[PDB]
Amino acid sequence: WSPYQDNGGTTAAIAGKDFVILAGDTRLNGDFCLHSRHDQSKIFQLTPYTYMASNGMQADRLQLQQMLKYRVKWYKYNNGGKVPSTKAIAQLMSTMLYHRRFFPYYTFNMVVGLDEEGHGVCYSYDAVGSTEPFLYGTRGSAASFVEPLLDCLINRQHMTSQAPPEMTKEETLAMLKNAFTGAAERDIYTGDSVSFFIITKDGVQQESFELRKD
Amino acid sequence: TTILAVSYNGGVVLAADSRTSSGTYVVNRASNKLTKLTKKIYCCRSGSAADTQALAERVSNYLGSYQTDIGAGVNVATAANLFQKMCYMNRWNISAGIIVAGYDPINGGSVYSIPSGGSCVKLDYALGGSGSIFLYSFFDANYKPGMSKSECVAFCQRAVAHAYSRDGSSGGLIRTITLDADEPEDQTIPWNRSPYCMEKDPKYVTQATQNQPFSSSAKITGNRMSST
Amino acid sequence: TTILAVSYNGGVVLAADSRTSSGTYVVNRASNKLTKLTKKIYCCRSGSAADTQALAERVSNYLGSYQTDIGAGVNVATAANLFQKMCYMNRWNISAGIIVAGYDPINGGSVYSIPSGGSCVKLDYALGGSGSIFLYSFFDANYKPGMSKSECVAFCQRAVAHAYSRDGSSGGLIRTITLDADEPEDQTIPWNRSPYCMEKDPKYVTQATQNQPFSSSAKITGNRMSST
Amino acid sequence: MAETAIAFRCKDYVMVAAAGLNAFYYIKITDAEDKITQLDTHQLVACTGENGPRVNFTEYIKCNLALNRMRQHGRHSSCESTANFMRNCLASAIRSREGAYQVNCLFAGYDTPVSEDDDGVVGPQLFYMDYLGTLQAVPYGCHGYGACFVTALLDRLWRPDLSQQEGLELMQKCCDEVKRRVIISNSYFFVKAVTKNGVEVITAVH
Amino acid sequence: MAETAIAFRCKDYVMVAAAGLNAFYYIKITDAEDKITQLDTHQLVACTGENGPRVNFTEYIKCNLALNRMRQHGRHSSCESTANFMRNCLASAIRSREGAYQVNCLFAGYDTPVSEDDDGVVGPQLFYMDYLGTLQAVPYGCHGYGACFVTALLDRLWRPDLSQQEGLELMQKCCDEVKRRVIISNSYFFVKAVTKNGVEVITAVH
Amino acid sequence: TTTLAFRFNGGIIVAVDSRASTGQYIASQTVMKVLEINDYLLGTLAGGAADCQYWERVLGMECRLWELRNGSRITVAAASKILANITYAYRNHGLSMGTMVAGWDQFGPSLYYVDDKGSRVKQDLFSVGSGSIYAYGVLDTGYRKDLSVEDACDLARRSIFHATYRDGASGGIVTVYHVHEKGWTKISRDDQTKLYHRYFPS
Amino acid sequence: SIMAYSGGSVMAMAGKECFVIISDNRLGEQLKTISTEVPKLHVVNDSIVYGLTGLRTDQQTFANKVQFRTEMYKLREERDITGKAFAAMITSMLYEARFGPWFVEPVIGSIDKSTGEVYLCATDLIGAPCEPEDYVCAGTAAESLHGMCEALWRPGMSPEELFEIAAQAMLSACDRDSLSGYGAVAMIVTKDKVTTRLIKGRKD
Amino acid sequence: TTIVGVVYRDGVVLGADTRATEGSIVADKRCRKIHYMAPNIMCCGAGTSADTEAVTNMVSSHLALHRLETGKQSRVLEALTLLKRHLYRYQGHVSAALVLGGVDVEGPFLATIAPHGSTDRLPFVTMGSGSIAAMAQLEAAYKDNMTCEEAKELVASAIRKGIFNDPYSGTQVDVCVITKDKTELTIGYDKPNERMYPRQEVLLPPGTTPVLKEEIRQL
Amino acid sequence: MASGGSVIAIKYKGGVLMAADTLLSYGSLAKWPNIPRIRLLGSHSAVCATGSYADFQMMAKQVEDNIERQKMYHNVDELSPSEVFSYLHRSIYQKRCDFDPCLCQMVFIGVRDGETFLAGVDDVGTRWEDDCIATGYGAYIALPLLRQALEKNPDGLSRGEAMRILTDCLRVLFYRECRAINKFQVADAASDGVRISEPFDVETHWEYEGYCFEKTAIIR
Ligand SMILES: O=C(NC1CC1)c1cccc(NC(=O)c2ccc(=O)n(Cc3ccccc3)n2)c1
Repeated sequence: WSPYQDNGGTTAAIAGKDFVILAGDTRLNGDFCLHSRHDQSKIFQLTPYTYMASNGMQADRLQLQQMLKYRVKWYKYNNGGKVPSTKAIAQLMSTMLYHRRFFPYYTFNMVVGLDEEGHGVCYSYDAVGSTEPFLYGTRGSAASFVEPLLDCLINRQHMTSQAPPEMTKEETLAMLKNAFTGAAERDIYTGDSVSFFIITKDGVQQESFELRKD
Repeated sequence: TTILAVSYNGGVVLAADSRTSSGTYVVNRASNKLTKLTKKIYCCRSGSAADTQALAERVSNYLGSYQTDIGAGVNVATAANLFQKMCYMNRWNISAGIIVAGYDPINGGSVYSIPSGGSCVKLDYALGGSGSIFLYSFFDANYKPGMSKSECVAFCQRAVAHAYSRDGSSGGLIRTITLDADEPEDQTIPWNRSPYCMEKDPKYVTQATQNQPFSSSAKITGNRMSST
Repeated sequence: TTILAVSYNGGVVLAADSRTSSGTYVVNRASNKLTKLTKKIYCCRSGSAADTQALAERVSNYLGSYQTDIGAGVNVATAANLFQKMCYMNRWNISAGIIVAGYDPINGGSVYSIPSGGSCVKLDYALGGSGSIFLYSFFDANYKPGMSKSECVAFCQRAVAHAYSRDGSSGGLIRTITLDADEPEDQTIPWNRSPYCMEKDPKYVTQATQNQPFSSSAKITGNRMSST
Repeated sequence: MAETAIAFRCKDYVMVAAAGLNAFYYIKITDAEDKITQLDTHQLVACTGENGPRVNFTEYIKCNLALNRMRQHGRHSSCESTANFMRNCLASAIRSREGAYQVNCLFAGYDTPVSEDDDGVVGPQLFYMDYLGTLQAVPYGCHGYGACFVTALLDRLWRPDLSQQEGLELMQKCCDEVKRRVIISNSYFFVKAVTKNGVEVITAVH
Repeated sequence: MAETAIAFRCKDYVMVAAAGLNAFYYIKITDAEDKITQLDTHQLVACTGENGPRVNFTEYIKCNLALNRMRQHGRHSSCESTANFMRNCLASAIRSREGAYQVNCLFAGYDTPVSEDDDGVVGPQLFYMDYLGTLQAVPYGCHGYGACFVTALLDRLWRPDLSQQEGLELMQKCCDEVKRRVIISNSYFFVKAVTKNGVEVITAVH
Repeated sequence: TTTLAFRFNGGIIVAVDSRASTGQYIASQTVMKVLEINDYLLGTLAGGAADCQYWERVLGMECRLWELRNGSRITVAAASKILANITYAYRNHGLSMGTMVAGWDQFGPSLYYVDDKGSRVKQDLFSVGSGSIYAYGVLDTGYRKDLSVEDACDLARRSIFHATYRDGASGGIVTVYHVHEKGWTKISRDDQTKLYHRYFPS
Repeated sequence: SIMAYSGGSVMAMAGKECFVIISDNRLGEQLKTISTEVPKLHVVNDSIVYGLTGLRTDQQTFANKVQFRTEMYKLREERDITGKAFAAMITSMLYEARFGPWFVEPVIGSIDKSTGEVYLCATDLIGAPCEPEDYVCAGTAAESLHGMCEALWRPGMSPEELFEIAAQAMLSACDRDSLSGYGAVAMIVTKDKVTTRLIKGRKD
Repeated sequence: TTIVGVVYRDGVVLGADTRATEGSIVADKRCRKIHYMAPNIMCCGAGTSADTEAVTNMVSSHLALHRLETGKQSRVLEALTLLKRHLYRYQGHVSAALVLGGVDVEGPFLATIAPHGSTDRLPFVTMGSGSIAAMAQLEAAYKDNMTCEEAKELVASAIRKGIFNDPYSGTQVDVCVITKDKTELTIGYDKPNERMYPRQEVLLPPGTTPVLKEEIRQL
Repeated sequence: MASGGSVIAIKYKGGVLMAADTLLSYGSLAKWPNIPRIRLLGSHSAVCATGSYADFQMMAKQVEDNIERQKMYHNVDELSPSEVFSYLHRSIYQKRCDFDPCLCQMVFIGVRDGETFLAGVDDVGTRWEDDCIATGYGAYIALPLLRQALEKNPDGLSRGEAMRILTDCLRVLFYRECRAINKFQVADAASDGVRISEPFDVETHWEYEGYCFEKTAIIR
């Protein structure tokens, strides 16, 4: 008997100049079996402008998510109503992961949102809180597939061809669909569907997107 | 160990063999595994003598306190419940199969099994001990419920005897107690009046033919009993 | 697995359940564990299907060669002896309880148990398998020797049914074969005409009273079956 | 074991030496960590083992000695006092939650009359301690991989009555033997002596 | 790892160095075991690891080369030949009853025209081998605890076209860095070079 | 990881790469591994990133409370000692930190290494991390006290570059900081692969 | 892990009457890099190329066993081995060693010289083939290479288009693998023409 | 991997999924797991691909040879005995797990061989990681004397249960029908997984990737 | 170590059904075949566990009590099913955090105001909600079948269709799960609250021609 279980799946985000897009696949896996093709537990709104995504053990992200949700309520009350910024929640999360150092949450988290200047950002974490800001991000079972592809299409460091324009939010979204789609094909623990959340100043669009069920 | 309990109309029988073994040696051949909790509520103990004696003494203590406090008889459910609590709180550190059985006037005779994990299950009869694995079929096949006290006593004695005739870890006497509206009747069948054993079953009198004499034929005769 | 064999006057019955389990899943629910060695000599296999099938095929082969060579029938002792040899030579690398039973005209019907260590013991009846632990008392209590063929078949079916009603690792059909002077009669009782199971024994129809409704009394009523 | 310390006491001094090496696995970081810590004007402790323990243990002693000298109007503790305090601190640690201080000491001192009334021992004192809190007065002692080479060399050459100069010569042979025979480069040794006149650093030997 | 060997090849020589240290656990037995073995007039192998393996492996190669040069009327094998023979011998051993020869080699040679007809490679050759029979031509390479210090130093300083003198200077910095930074005293290095004119011992560097 | 720092006459240089390995897969080519604690103190991160990030952040908080409590900046020796006392207190809790603490207090420039066991060493030159074994080779050979501040950054940058080039765990961007009397400056960031083409221009 | 000790990744992909096979260039002992000029490709003949990954000594040993086998084949049979035979052969060889395996993972590309049918095959270390139509790959960066090839690869690319996506894929993936890199070597193989190219990559 | 066989009135149907994983990555979306063994016998395998390929090839070859010796059609029970004897000898180390199905003179014959070399002749079977899921659809729907279509549908249905519930199984269903007369293998009898977003051609025009050197060679 | 085997559940239009064998095993031993493993919780919910019955019993008592007391002591509406399920899940999680895990997987059903609820929770505090749920071998054997029935009836199942498919699965579990018996109860949650059926059996088939002695014989 382990207190730890990997429930699999994959999150990815990409920041833009005035948006960030965040995605998680909805499969929740057990041992050698599949509990639900419709789990929305990976992505969790913290404030209107900040979300977290978590991979690993579904149980521990539920706990973590609630722990944060309450630190954020305390913060609101102790600061005359205002919500903590994405950067504050990002640092908060690092500190909470680390306070469990010893019996760690088995989550691989991302915090995403909008900075103060209104620019998208992503913080990715390891299990104890090492983070750093980045413009993109992917944790989970397909991470090691997706992450190099995003490297290639965003940064283009091995292309002579001059870098194309800044990616709009429609083009960014396509890019993550294409990369979730390829991952569902090849990582056996990712599939079913992807919930996308496009965070902007004007609110958060959701968008479901079917992946291949096998 | 073989312990069991059976309900009859208006009470219960508990029964047990008497052997306590340190593996393959018998340290006690006359243990009493039917342990009094209150006047009309008993447990049968299996597993670690130490553990089960400590719990029984603890539960019996609590239950006497409790009876003095509510000024009335104790229910078998209460005794089982306490036993279950303690068995479950200490499930990792003890080896302990219990049966709690007895008579209370509200519910008549009852039997509870509290096996190693600390489940508590209310049954018509219960078996416990290493020897119990031998009685499941015996009950399935030969136990009809609705027996009288006396029939039920004899049946439990038979059942224990069958078990301890095959379990190396059970043996000795068969102790029983009945528990109902009347006074408890304890009984102790000594081994040599056991209502069953293999050493006296006529179908185990003929020896297996293993030590055939050297012969000119394949026809099997018998064991070679003498040198000549 | 539950396998057994019993002697009657002039032959033997072999019986077995049909289940092969990879722990807790049933990979085969209609295995045949009564394996022909010669016309009138069979084994029942328990333990590793692989191991026991390999030995039975090997022994059956040797015995057919041997019968062709001596131009006469084979004795059950020969079959048991070979089985024992092979089981003992490979005792460390196989899991294998065998029973070898059959009919030969010199010795009538015979039964040999060859358990895991590779002992070979000639008996009146033999039990093997994980399920056998449940039948020892059943035989001790309910088996009288000197039964007719037909009585003996029915008794072995009952015995298997009792065993597989309690052993999680046995189940399914009950296959039997008789072996005597006449032609072998195989039989297969499907589970749904099993001569015993707990799911149809009337003494296991009443549910244990575990889920009592919330009440103002200690008087036990029944399980709470409905929300209202 | 990588860092060898050596000490011996003659009639009028106790001389202590210890290898500068500081390592990280095989990477040599410096050959110039002074691991001989002066605890008081006439007391020093050559201490070997990982920086963590060595520094925490020595700084604890040095403080507590200093504390006690305040709370005692400027009076120097005797060397035996100090050594027993160190021993008891080591010993206590092996049965603590935290665990043994993995360090080995040579504690050396020179006891002078603390007042007109002091009938006590005067002169050089040297103690061998090990991390478990063994504590033994010795005329010389060593720790580390060189410990045994040197110990046998001192058994051969040491006499109770060496001059301060014969002592420098003898300590040099000790350091040199440790360079000749230990695989681990103890290239530079710090050396100090304690005398009636306090701790002198000795640069003539290394 | 205790004994660091280093090599590098310029246009007209390949230069090889290796630490004299022979140890027994921590006891330094000598700083003067030459572990650079000449295999042929223009081939040498700096080999590191326990004496047992190192000597048995090198003596096997040296013999088999010699044998083959008999059974081939005095003709020198090419360096690539020899290196492949060594590789195959190492490799075969990791799957043998006896087990890997725990040794690491730098095989260096200088290939000269063996006859008028030889259209083959002429010049310095250097190979990195490891005990498992990895075999890689390299312009420089190292084994041992110093291996990495030196390798980064050579990546900084080595050029393909050093003079034989710039090479002695560069090898000296290599040896020196290994003395500065490895805890294990590699105090003396043997150094040899191979050139068109064969193996020269180099005493100017150590 | 490769980090190094050294004292010279002009101050302290500190240099680092930016790769964070999760064993064989590269999690980031962009970790910042110099933590700017105060504005007179830097620390490096090596080892467990969280451990270093967390306890260096704590150190920054202790440094700042010192300054509020006492009206004066904490000395480097104290700062390093604070961190060393933490890592010592937690020597049995498997922290992984190898840290440098560099700064310029009223006693001039000071450089400490503090590890996970509570070691605290004060040398003029250090390298730390998987790739240290490489960086010292390039560094030990070029280091002199009398380096200018270009020559010292060049040296520091090259040593990190050489570490990156050879060591699988080190990589990405070589960042160099200088620590001088008026604080610290971040001197430069360069991709280690641009640096390959600058140092070796065939 | 023994399969990761020496580092290195290889990948082959099919297009229309062509394939590309590509290796990275690194040779390590774990995190120590030993050389940056060790492409892992071997050319068997005009129409077959293979790469090995895994423990470098076994790459060397096995490649040499393959070259004995293939040269022997060509003498006995008086023709070039074809990629199907070639891969069957390999698989056979690896399976001989099933109970004490060669730590290699070959990746084979081939093109029937007539047809232009293209055959790729990668195998595990005991010689289980994987004969997909798209791309195969192996080594330390193999997860990421599947990432990239899935994304970038499409049916019926031409030598050039196919080279570009092979290179971007090898580099992007190698940039996420500590044990693979220093750019790559690639062979583009058509019916008519073999083209080798050394591709610039990161120096980390 | 999920393989399935059923016996029907005229023959045997086998089925398989087609995902070949490595680790937790789909190396091949469309591999053939239904091996030819004889003109009237097929095998599907699960377990360690290499072991399965070796073993079926070996036996296939032996039976080919045995057929020239004897002149007769291979019996499914010879196939099975050669397999079990082989697997038994390697004590499970050769981790092939086979469903073997053919039709001989004695009629349809379906069997499992487990890696340790046990067999179980049965009217429906499964092996593989998807085996339990698929077996459950067979227990739920199998009946005796199924028509060929009934049998194919059921085999597909069962394999779909693994495709959709076992991670190690997927892509599509292959089936093979074996009658007395002939053996009809049908790849993609069911394709229940297209791809749902059309691939996005990422444009990488020649010269896009920096090349250092180039060697061209004509043939 | 009394333990309970599979549980399976499915939503129909109108309610939820949950089914389980009435058996507790002890290892391989089928110990008690007449155990009412489904347990009602409050007025709208029921729960059943696979795994340690003792854990189950202690957990189910904790939850029953919490429900009853919250309601008796405050003039408040009984907890909804999601709320109870939430509580149970947090309870189970807290126990995994204390290294004192509740070693069961549980299925939970409930209905209130024609809103239905079906969820699963597992020893470590995994939880999930779906239109069908199973635990133990149910999850390997029956889910695929139940899932298949919900693909085919995407408008929801009727009670009869649902009960037809549940029953098909019980039969399959009976055949393929070793530690099982052919005695089941099914809880049905609907508007009205939850009823537990009387124990019932399913028809089994054992007389396929291929199961005959001659065919399954190892040696001819
Ligand atoms: O990077 C670390 N661990 C791996 C998991 C990432 C890691 C984790 C903890 C510490 C270290 N230290 C060093 O590497 C190192 C190497 C060489 C060197 O000179 N120093 C400075 C030093 C000075 C005096 C005494 C001892 C050390 N330090 C690394």
